[PDB]
Amino acid sequence: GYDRHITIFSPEGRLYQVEYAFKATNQTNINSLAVRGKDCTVVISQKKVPDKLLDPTTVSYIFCISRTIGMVVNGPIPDARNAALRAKAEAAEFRYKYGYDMPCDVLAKRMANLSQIYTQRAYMRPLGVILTFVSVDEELGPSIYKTDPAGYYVGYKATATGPKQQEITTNLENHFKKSKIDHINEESWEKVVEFAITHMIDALGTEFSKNDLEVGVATKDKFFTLSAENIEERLVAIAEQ
Amino acid sequence: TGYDLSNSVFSPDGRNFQVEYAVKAVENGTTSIGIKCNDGVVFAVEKLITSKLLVPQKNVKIQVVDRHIGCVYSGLIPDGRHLVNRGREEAASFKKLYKTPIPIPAFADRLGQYVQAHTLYNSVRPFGVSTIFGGVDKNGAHLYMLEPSGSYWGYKGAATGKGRQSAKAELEKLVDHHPEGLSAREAVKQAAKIIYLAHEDNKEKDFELEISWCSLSETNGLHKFVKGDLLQEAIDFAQKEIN
Amino acid sequence: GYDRALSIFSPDGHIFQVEYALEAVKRGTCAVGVKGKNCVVLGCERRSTLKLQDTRITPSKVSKIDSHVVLSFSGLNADSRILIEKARVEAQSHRLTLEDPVTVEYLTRYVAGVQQRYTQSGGVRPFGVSTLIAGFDPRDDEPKLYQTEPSGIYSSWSAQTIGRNSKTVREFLEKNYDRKEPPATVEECVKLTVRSLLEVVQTGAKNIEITVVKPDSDIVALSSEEINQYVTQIEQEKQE
Amino acid sequence: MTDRYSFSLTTFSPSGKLGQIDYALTAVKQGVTSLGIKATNGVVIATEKKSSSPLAMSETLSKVSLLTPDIGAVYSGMGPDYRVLVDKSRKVAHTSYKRIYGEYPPTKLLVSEVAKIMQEATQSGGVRPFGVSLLIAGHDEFNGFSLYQVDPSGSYFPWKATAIGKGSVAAKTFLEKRWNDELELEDAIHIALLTLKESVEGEFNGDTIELAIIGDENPDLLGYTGIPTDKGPRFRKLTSQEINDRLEAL
Amino acid sequence: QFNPYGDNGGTILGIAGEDFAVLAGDTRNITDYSINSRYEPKVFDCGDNIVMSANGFAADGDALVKRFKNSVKWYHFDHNDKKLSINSAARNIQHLLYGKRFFPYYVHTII
Amino acid sequence: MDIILGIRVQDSVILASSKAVTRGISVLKDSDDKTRQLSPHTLMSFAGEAGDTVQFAEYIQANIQLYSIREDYELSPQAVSSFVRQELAKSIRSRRPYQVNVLIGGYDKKKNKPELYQIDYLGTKVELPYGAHGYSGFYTFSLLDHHYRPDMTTEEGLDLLKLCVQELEKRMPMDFKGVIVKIVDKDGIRQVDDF
Amino acid sequence: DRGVSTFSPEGRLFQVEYSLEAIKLGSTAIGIATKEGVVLGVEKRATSPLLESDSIEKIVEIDRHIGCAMSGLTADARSMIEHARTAAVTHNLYYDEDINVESLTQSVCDLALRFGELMSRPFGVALLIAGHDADDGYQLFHAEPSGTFYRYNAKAIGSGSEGAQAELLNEWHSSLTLKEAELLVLKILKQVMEEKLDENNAQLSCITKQDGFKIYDNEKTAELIKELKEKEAAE
Amino acid sequence: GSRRYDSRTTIFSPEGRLYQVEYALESISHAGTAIGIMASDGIVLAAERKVTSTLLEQDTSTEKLYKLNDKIAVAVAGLTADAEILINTARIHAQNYLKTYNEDIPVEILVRRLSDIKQGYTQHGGLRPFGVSFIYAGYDDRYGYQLYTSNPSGNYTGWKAISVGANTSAAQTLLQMDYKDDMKVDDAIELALKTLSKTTDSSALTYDRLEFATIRKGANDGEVYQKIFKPQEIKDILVKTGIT
Amino acid sequence: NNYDGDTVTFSPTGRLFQVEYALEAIKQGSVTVGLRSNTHAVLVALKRNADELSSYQKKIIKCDEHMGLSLAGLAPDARVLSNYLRQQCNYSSLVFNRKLAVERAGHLLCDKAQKNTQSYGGRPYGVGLLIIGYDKSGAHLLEFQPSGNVTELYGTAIGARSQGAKTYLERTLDTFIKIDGNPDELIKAGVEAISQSLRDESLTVDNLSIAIVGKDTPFTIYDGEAVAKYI
Ligand SMILES: [Cl-]
Repeated sequence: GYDRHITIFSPEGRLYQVEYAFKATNQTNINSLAVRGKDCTVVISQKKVPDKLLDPTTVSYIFCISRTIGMVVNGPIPDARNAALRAKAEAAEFRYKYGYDMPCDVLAKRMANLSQIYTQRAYMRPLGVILTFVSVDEELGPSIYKTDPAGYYVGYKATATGPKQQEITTNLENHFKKSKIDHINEESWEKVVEFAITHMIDALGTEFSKNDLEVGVATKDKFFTLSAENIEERLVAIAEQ
Repeated sequence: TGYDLSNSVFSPDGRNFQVEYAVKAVENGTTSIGIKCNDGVVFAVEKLITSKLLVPQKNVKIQVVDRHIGCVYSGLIPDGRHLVNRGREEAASFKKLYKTPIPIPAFADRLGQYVQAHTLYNSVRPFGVSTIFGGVDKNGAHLYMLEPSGSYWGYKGAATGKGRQSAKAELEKLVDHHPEGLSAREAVKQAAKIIYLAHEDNKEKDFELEISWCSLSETNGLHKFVKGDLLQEAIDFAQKEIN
Repeated sequence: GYDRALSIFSPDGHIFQVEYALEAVKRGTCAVGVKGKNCVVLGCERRSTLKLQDTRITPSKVSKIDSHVVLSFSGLNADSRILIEKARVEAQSHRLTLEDPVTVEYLTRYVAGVQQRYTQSGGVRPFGVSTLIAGFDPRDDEPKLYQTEPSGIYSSWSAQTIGRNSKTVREFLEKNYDRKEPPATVEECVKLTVRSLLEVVQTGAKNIEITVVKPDSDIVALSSEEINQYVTQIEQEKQE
Repeated sequence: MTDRYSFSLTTFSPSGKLGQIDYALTAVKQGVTSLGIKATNGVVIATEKKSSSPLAMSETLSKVSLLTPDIGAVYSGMGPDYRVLVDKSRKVAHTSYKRIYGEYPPTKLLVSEVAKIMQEATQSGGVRPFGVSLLIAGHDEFNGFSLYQVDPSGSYFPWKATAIGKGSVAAKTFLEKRWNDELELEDAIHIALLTLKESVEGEFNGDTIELAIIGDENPDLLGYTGIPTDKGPRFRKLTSQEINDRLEAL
Repeated sequence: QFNPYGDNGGTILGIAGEDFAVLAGDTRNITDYSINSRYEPKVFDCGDNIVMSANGFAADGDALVKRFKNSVKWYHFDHNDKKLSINSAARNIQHLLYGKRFFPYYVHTII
Repeated sequence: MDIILGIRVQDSVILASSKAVTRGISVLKDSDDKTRQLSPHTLMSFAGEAGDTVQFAEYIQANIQLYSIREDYELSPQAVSSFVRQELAKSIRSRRPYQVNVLIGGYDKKKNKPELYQIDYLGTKVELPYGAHGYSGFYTFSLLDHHYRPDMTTEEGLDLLKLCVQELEKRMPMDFKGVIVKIVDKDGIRQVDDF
Repeated sequence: DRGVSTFSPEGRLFQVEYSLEAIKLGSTAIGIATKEGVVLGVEKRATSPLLESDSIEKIVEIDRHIGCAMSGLTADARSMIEHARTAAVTHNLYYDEDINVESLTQSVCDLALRFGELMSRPFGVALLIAGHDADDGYQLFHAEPSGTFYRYNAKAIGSGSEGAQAELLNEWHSSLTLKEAELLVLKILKQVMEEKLDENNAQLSCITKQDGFKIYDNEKTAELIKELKEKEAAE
Repeated sequence: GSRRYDSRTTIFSPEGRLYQVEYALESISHAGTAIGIMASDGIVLAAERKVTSTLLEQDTSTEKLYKLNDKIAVAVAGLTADAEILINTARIHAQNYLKTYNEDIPVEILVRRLSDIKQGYTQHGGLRPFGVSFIYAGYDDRYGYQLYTSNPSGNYTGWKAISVGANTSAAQTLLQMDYKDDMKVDDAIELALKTLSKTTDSSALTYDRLEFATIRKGANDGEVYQKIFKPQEIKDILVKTGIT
Repeated sequence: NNYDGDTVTFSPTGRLFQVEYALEAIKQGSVTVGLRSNTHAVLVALKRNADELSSYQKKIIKCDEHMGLSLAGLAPDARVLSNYLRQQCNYSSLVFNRKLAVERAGHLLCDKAQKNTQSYGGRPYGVGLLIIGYDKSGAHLLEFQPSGNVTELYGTAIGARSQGAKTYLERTLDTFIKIDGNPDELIKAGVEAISQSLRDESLTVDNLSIAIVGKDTPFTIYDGEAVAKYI
């Protein structure tokens, strides 16, 4: 059964290598979440540093692709960094060729096309990663676009990824049923981050210290990650309410 | 099955068994360590003396990249040399285009992407080495450890090879007992002790100690080998601790 | 580029792809070559499971490589066209640089070399073809008949046959061909060639092709009636 | 390194089947239903928007795509494969036709180019076939309106009306009863919506249905005025509101 | 426009006897009207009892001698330390020179 | 090289080509045959740059002979002329073009008609009742405009040709050492030995 | 299947070892080196009586001072001979001298391992290269598809090799004349050949400093065959 | 490496057959039947469409019969996509010849080159062969009217009458029975349709499941005309011979 | 077993079987010994024949005036690697006017062998080499294995029954290292070393092969009657 080793069709029209790349996605055992505000897009991800000998500042699955675009990865770090370097290069080339910053959705499509090629071409394996791209697009506003090893991609009102993704997904669904809107009706990004952490706490059922989380924020004209003390400041605000 | 016969093939778990098999080659190799200190890094390695006929001090294993980065590795020694040769090419082209010597995090990703590339195709074999490396740049000291999968992180202390667990335990004590920081000269002494302690896991053949270091104050930010009086002083410190 | 080594040695020291190419030759229609005192005759079998054929336009079994040399074959028909084309090109190239047409030995050596190259080149299979190459060297009246095969070996023959049931017609030729006295005339040579094919063919109707090559670029193909006269004559002498 | 797969991954089996093509067609069968109907004064193509998550914005994912101003495409099967085929199809319309003749290709020839691309994925080295069937609707001056289906093998056929994917067998039978050669475009849209309701299970509205037409020229969608010969695209994507209007008088 | 050739002057002379041969050359090296060196040798022992000088443009002269010396070295490696005869050296040098027929070594060579 | 002429009459094409090969101030040869038989009923004469001429002629000859063997059939003069034209048309935009002018005289056996084609090194083809390359045309064209008739015999064509050679031998600056004359008709190609 | 350049667990290349089996199936070739010259002889082995034996060419000239005999898949030898001839002539062009026999052999052996995934498989033919040069005198080399070559005083290759080699072990001494070597090749060929040895199914050749490489006529070999039969009956 | 997944498309069986070529011919034997009949004054091409649907657009359709140039056409049996690759190559080859020699390409030359391309895919490159068999119908001034066939092996042969695709065995026997040399085009039209009608796997032969074409000298004086039949013209010719 | 089809495949315990099989070809090869003092470095090699009619396969190859090696295993692979060393030594001389350090020679061989162990299609080299030389840091002896591993030693031996000589040299270490300014005695020690690897056969005149390089001695090889002194 060599149809399970390379990306050719099985008798039932399936690509097993693509399906097994999806299972590599959860190898890190980390859950990520993304939501949109009025002015911003917030992405949060768990940060697990098991080894005491590790330098915790170098352990990260959130990447600054361009000034405006951020990307969080669910999957092993080697493939994650491979995807990040390619995205950075593509975004840079786009700006040089076409004279404006690459939109989040266009980068998502491009990376999705690259992933599609690996599902069709035999010599290249799929990357075992799911890429969530976030920005505040100058035309479309707050944006979340997500890519997988099948080459699929779509925009999101909000999204979650990881082993316990379904619990987070329904938690978010139930909120948007209640609020009756496509986003978090909030002025500052600080409170949108607080919303994101609050609803992750409810869905996962765990408490977080400052070193258990990782936060990326996209505003108009810049995407940035938060420090431990920025997150701690955010955790204190949630606790005092 | 047969999923483990070819590199770059995902198993039903989502694993690349060929990379995990390369890790077994690394675990079979001699012990090597890295200690991050106040203003730099220290590297040390175990050299098994197979025979009396080996010339002492003349089979050097630690390798320099550029003038500010040191690299040591465990596993298939030739594979490590191939990786360092690439590292030297990467560092040269960086300095060529950008003038400044390659930063350690930048250098770390160059090796990482290269090793990761050797997990993408069935026409190549994964690297049979884990590489501990680092140095001093504009932002201070950095220590890294890179594995066959292409995975790397920054480290306060790092260890790999046959005596990695013994060395890791000893490294964790130093991190706990010295929260403010360890000095360069202290880290050299500690490196000797840890290699001697990690040698208990490879104690048939006796061994030869080899240490190197990069420090902003002690070596002026450049990679140097520890030799002569400073080496013998570090050996004596280690000898006193095992007894 | 496709690189795979398809022709390789096996534990017993055989190259199976070359040997399987010989099986394709064994499947092909029978071809025979007989050289006389002043001529060479090439006879060829044509299978009769194909009626409604158009013999005007259907590719002939014997091909002119130059005006003085001919090539017949047994095996894969499509494969033979490639060899014939290359041979025809080399024939014109030789005339261009040496200012003299090819010798039959040289043309044979070239065709055999091509066949050999396809036995140790990556990405290619051997030619499923054995050839009979006959003619006369420039300004020479000594008849020449050569044989090649997929492996690339070639040699000269007083008379030879290839293709299906070739071992039967070779048996016939081995006792009916005298080295001390080859067929003295054209008629004698054609008759011996037709006789040898009649051991294997079936009917002497539109199943046998005969091509006679004489010195100084004198090549002609016999028609049905002309061949049928040999068939009629041989059968009447047989009833004895 | 380098692509060592220079050999075919689709080959003939002893029975004469081309396995990978058959398996690609199986993937198309699993895919969501899409259809096309040809009227006297237009063509309609439609499909269901299967949402992956309710948090996902299904507007950002377009299953019906413009190829040229007068040609549109829809599919059944693997979405990513379709997306890259649309990219390649749009480009080939320019490189192999518009940059040569200064006008857009007729439907049949653009279809022919897409078919070629899909045939090569069936024979070339180190690749699998595309896991999609396309329905391409279009108009051109000398052939009028036309509708084509393209399969993973690279084969294409012209249709009066047809359906592909999940419930194509039932949908084709439904279309045989309703189709005549006197259908007006509005009648064809009505029949398209009726046919699609049978295969759709959940919500059936303008947000879950994607539908486009090839009809009259749209000067308002051209973006400029002043050139009399340029009269606008015949391809138009029906809005969510426009679909719901027709679902009341259903 | 850049001119890749120059003239370094000097002169050389070879005479053969019955059981010996001499190859002489002055040690002066010049460009235009200036002296570069009063002692810059251009007659070299190339091994196997062959002496060589390539006079004219010194850069080409040095390159040629360098290549021939190297040719002698590889002749030993490839032919079981066989002595390179003077006639064989001569033919070898012809191919070194003609190899740059369309961008010549600007020298007159004597061995 | 230098002088090549061609005349098409009722039943044949006649080609006349100068015998001299001159290099510098020396006539190296006075019996040079500036022609190649491309096929049994097709003949090509040539003139131009030294080396190029024979190299081109023989290259064309090889290709037509290759075609004849492959198809067991003779290409028409029109078909051969078009092949030659295209080869020259390619050549003119090459790194080093063939500087060769040719005349192609042939008898079409299917039409039972003689045909003469004039092709220059640029790949400029024309079918003509009479043709010339180089400075020859400056004398012969006007001469033939006057004396040529379309219904002439081969013998009349040879006399018409003698008139051209006589004029060239009178008014041309260079000694071209006479001409070799060849006739192309239904029976193939033959050389006139006494001219 | 498996790689073409794969090692066996015993440290040998599969394909090279398999090509050696092909050579064992080949017709016999014998060479003997003396101080008066080197003799090369081969078994022709016609597959059928209708085949004109004189067209069987298993002894071949490389240069005036170097000859060659073959055994195995003889079609494979054509490009080896072509390379050898070019190497010999090219060296004469570059150095105005005869190329050493050992250097020629080394050049041919460089082709041997140039196979893999270069040609698709090793050569299936072994060569006996015999010649003379001023430095090392008369020489005989055995060139294999492994890329290895040994100098020999005498050597047999092909189907009857191991039996013929044992015979050469006893018969060879350092004072053999050329005539003695000629008879010895005929004698040993007649012993290992299937069909009865005569001038039509066997061929002799030699290389001498004075006359160079020469293939003998069928008339000349026939007399040596007659001289051989008479001498064996004479005691 | 990638050796593991190589099918080795261009190798011999132990019996000396080419696996992939044999399997391609097996594929072709399930395709719709196509017949070619050569008469003294023209050629007929007749082909059966593969099981049609009533909603298929019949008039603006082309599946079996393709025009290569003004004097040559082909009937297809096998994968249509594969056939179009080869047809475009053949169309280009015809124009190359016309550009080079200023004469329309002789039929055999075009057939040989297309067949040589097929041969190449069986000997080198490691790719699957083209799953296509052609019937070539054409005219030139050397041999006049000619019928050829080629198959995935790259082997081609000339015919007076021939069938490819499904039920060739039964079709060939029927053609061999009723064919004679002095036959006219209109008789050949009738023979072609009668043969398909008896060999068809369908219930009854109708206009919508057929493609038809003739190559006559039935233009005005010494020139050849290609007639690709329209739906209504096939309907009429089917009535005229009394099949429907 | 299932993991020895090519060099690009690791076994479940992290072994490269094709490299190990290449290592096995060296063990079948004839014994060769290397040893050095502070002034000289010596190679001694036992040559092997096909039979009594054949020559003895040459084991020692010169790379430069100051460097050379001995071989054990596939001889054609030694020819490829020695040729590469000749070029590298030569590149160092032409470009930098610098004699190639014996240590760099080892690093270059390591990296060349390594590339053949990580790519599809290729194969490992099937030969082991003992490289001796005298450079700016005195006498050197290196051991090359086709795995890529190169090792600097006072003395060593590779090939069949090399363990006997390797043990002897391990005992004699203190003696032979101080044989300075005396070539004949250093060779005698090497000839006595290789004698510990002999079985049923003894060292004859066309069997023994010796090479030496040192302070005032270019790399030279001794064969035939020139080694009769040491028997
Ligand atoms: Cl893209």
